Amino acid sequence: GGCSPHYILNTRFRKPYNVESYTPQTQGKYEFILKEYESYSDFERNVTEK
Amino acid sequence: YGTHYLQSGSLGGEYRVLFYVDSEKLKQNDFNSVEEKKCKSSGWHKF
Ligand SMILES: *[C@@H]1O[C@H](CO)[C@@H](O[C@@H]2O[C@H](CO)[C@@H](O)[C@H](O)[C@H]2NC(C)=O)[C@H](O)[C@H]1NC(C)=O
Repeated sequence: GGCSPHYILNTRFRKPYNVESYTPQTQGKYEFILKEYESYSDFERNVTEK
Repeated sequence: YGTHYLQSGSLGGEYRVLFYVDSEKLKQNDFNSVEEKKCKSSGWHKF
């Protein structure tokens, strides 16, 4: 049996006997992490004997 | 079923944004220079 009116947007659904609820609890979580690292090190010498 | 039921309320949507930026820059230059001389001369008159 069943045949209670269940809608999502304009689309109407027939729920299974087994299912208590199927309901559009919409949600969204985005997550962005960017980590850039640089190191440089320079070493020189110049040395002369005459 | 939890602990309570909703006696009244509003429905709609929540939008949140957290956005964070952290830039550091370091540049360092060290320069050192050393110059040394000796000179010597000896002679008499011949040497
Ligand atoms: C070692 O000597 C070289 C040559 O003089 C140096 O490089 C020169 O540096 C001068 C001044 O910055 C520039 O005008 C030249 O074009 C460079 N030439 C070359 C081939 O690099 C260098 O910097 C010196 N290094 C140290 C640690 O004294």
